[PDB]
Amino acid sequence: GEDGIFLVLLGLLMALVSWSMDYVSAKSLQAYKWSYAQMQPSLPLQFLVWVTFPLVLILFSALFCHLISPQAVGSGIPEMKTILRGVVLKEYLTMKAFVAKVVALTAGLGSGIPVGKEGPFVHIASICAAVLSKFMSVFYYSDILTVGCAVGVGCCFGTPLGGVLFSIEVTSTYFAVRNYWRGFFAATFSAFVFRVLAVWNKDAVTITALFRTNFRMDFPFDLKELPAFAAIGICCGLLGAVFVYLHRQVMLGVRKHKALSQFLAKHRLLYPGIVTFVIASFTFPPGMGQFMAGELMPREAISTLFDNNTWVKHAGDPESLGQSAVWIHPRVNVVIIIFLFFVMKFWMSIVATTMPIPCGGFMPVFVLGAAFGRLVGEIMAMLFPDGILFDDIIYKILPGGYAVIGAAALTGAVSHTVSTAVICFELTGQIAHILPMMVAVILANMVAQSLQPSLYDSIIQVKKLPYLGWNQLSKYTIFVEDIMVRDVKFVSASYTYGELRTLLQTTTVKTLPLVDSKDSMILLGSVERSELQALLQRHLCSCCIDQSPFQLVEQTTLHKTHTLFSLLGLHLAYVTSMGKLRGVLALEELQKAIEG
Amino acid sequence: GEDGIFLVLLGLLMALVSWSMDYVSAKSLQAYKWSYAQMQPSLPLQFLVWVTFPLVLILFSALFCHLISPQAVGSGIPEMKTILRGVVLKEYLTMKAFVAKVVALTAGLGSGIPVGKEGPFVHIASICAAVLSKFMSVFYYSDILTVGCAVGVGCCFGTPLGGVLFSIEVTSTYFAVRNYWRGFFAATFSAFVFRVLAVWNKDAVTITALFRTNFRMDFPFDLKELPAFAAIGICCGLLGAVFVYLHRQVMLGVRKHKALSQFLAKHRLLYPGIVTFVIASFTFPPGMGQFMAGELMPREAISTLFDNNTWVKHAGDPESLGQSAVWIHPRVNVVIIIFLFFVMKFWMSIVATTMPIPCGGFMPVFVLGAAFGRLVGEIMAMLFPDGILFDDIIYKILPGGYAVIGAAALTGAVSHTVSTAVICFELTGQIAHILPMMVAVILANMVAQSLQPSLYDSIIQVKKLPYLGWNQLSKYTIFVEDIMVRDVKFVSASYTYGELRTLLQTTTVKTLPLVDSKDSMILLGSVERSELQALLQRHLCSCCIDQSPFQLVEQTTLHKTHTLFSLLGLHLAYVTSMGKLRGVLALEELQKAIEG
Repeated sequence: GEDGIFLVLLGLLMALVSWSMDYVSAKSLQAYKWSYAQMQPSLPLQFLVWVTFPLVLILFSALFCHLISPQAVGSGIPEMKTILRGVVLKEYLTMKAFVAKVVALTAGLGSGIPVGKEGPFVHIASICAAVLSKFMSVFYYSDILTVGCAVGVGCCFGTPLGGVLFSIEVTSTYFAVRNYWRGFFAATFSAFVFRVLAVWNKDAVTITALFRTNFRMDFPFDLKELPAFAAIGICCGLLGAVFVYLHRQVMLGVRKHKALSQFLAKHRLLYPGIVTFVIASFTFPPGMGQFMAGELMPREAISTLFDNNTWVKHAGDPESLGQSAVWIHPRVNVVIIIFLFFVMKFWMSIVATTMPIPCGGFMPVFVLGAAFGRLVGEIMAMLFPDGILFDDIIYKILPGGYAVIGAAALTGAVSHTVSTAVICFELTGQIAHILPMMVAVILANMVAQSLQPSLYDSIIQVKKLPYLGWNQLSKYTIFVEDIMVRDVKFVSASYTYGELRTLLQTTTVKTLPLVDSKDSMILLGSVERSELQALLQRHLCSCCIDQSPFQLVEQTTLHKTHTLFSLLGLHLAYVTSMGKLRGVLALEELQKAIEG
Repeated sequence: GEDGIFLVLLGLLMALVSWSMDYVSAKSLQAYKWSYAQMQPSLPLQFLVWVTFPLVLILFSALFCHLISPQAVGSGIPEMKTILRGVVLKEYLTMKAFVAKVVALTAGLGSGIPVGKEGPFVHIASICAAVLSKFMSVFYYSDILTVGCAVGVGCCFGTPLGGVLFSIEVTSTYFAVRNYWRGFFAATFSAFVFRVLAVWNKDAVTITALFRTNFRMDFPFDLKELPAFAAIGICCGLLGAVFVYLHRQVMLGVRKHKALSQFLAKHRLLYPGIVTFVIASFTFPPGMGQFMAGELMPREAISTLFDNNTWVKHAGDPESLGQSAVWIHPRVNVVIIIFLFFVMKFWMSIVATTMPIPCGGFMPVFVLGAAFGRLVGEIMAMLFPDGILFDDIIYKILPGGYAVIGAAALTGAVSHTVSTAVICFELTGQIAHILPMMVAVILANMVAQSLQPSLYDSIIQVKKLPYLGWNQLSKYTIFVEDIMVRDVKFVSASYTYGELRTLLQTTTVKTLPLVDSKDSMILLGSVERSELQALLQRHLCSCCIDQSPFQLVEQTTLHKTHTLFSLLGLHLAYVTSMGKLRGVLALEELQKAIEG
């Protein structure tokens, strides 16, 4: 209701901020291409500007990463999926950090270097959600965490139901549908605002999602090349494994050597920019875009890449098409230019996400999948150059569907989900090839499930955050008798002023275990420290007893122990026998155990 | 993996059965229209056949409802959502019943009378799921229930993600995403099989969902009639309330009078058919389709209803269009013919679902919403007959989007969900007007949430099944001390043969509470009866002790009590103090309490 109005103000602010970032991004970027062209074409000096623009943007981004952000380097979703798995970091929910990240993401988004977008944007959206939740509704915790994740991604791209499905469908175990309904309303009106502000101010036409891909939708598929999609299962799954292996091969390479650590404490800013420099050394278009078309910044790159005609036959014409004119070298076959383009993007994208940046994990993967798709579509167009006939309708084949299905497939492979296909077609604007793209997506997903772990789980693995569960453990003999902590704090009401002051001076935690007597040992409840503080001071100048909801039977199986703490989403365990409290089991202590 | 292969065999069988039912349905239906036409047009005798065909189909359906089905009358989803809420009915999971329902549903689907499809089909799909789960995987319970619901609806219409979202998003509280992944793979390959079998055998073209609705997708909306959608919020919500009130007005009318009860035991078959007769008395086309076009069986009715041109201007032509030629009376304005058509469908649809039939709750609602949509689209076309201009593109307006958004809206209003819009556009084949249809859907959903309860919740309310929870109860003083049952069964190991035989002869339940001694009263575990039976007989001719997972603190708040039994999905409670077992709280006993 009016918590929906709370949420709609949230989406209103985020859409104003997104309009700001891509507005200034597009203006700066076209100003780059504008001044770059319009000074003069001299191959030493255009080389000079071709070096000096990415490095100055990376200097702004890396300075803002270093100096202003004390902890927000390498930000994204896996820390907050660790937060909803339990590890709360309220200091990492600092208001000062939000503005400290986002414009650097603008530097990342306004850059022609491949960055992600969504991940840390989801993170700061949930940050802003939590802070305005502190500010509004005075003007339930992991509920707010989960809804913040949902509102963040569905409010990112105006794609509501893929946002909320991507928030729930992996980054949880169970989920309450009330919050589904709430955050879905938030995501839908937030989706609404993103396009209409583009119409009240400076205009897109009416209602593209972003990418109207005008296909014929008349005899679309057909049913003869579908087993070729089987290849786009298996091969894609093949390549999918390679990223995680090499990501591990670089994350260890992040932290293997003491030399660069010493030099990082000595001088941190130099290393990213220079290797930015050297990948810029492979980007200059009359230098190297003669064979790759590297002067394709990714948004218009994928828009020209979803061109619904065969480029081998349009290699037959010198026609000024749209931006796809960049896809012609006059001597080299374009399968080769796509081949080298993708492989250089392969080793460029991992180094791009390597350096210390808040990185979303989706768009360069989308470009790479779409690249592989139009690759195989153009070569199957080469394999059957004819295409087909039918009854007063000559229908020859077309490669655009291959591009959009691969751009679904590979990010499904990275992300271990199904929501990539929904956001894929929800941004595509047509949903023709939906069942073949879903089958190939699930083929690659189960190959990935077979071979390699998740992206973000490997990320928190290298960052070493303790899982936060672990499941499917059939122990021979494992019992929590060697495990429980026998440290118990205790307060009595018949303790008077001095005893209760001593208990204040000995204890630190927010709420406290109550038993009757330490000899009886039986757990009774939990009490706030500060209420006792209140009673002492404001009597010197209403005794309510709340109940303990849980108890650990001391031979609980490790499957069910994991399951109980998972589905409660709770921290601690008071372990009794016969009611008499015997031990304390902590969440992190269970993780340190269940490491094996 | 291979449980996916288990599931893919499930979807394979269901798609063969669906092809069978709509194949024979379409052949019988066109054979009806064929012989009906081709005998002769004499207005007494075509009246004779116009009576005698629906009544003979209803005789087959009602005889199969009465004689063969002992319990499957009035079947659907709310009994199985009551099952996953707890009320297990294994006898209602009888194999003999599955074939006992489905062909009658064929009689329902092959009928020109409005029936639903999905509900009891989901029910029998989960029936077949459970029985083959008994048969396969020798060749975890509510997991199988939930996945059976998901596989059933996503395997119904080839619309996987709307199926699994409609299975989870209301008909649960929490849900495990592993089963999401499993059933989603099942639903997607099941979706795949439904269309390709139509291509290996007798053909649709390639890959319609069902309904390719060829819109221009070029300046689609625009942004001027969108506040008219506000009306399609509020008015739709208005009408939404009316169904539940009148549904209650007829379900009480189902069971208010002893006269028809006596006559039902006397002779049950006569009543439905005759009122079928009298609604047939309003259907005969040169009788009454002169003003309504009642000779529109619903599938082709909605296909002709999504015609992308203005029928008021095409009231200007005598053109042989497609089936929309039926939309012309030569003297009466077509807004009037749509007006009377809808209102007669209003009082026809409730009587259609009234009589004792396994009824899905979606398609006649879809027709009615689509009717109201093309109504308001044609009258706004009448309000602005001009439509608009733009830069070398004359774009006049079109009513088809209004039809598809209302066919989303009203079934969202009935079903209290958001999944109606996904299955709406997933069968529509284009997703142009997606954000306006989602906003209007959520507008009507919150109006419905404000005013009237759910459909199926009102259904089980009238059928009086005990909820199975109830939430948001802030008690003054309610405590389970007046509540717990002090009947305890007990077995000891040091009981020998005669004592354990007496315990067999006194007890009946599947597993049993173990304490140490009845004087100690402390609950220890639970033991199978039959294992004791085994020990007695196969020693006459390995003692393992399993643990009790739960204990009820005797002052537990009613919110949290409801919450604990809800999220466990479990039946009983052993209520102890100091470990010593004191009482037993049952699920149905809690429901009998929480009635207030």
